[PDB]
Amino acid sequence: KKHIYLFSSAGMSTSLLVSKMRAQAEKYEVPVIIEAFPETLAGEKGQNADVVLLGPQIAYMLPEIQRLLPNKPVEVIDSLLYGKVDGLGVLKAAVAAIKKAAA
Repeated sequence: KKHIYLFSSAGMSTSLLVSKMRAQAEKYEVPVIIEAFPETLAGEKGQNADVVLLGPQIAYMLPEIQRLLPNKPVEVIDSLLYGKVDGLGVLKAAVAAIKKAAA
């Protein structure tokens, strides 16, 4: 089971996106664990993630988080997918980042 961790300053919308992603992962039997955390834990919690996703509110922090976790794929969630709360779409982007990372 791969760990997908989302980091954002917007607690509610991120947690709502996480609940929809979990529903989708269950529907299609994707072996993943999805958790949302505040941006302050990106360095502490990120070390255990298989893929690190940043909420669009903290996109400007991408370079810093990449330097903090040089051995993890880190990327920003598409703002439209995020605003629309597209659990399936974001789940797809996360699995993709993992695949593109393992090869």
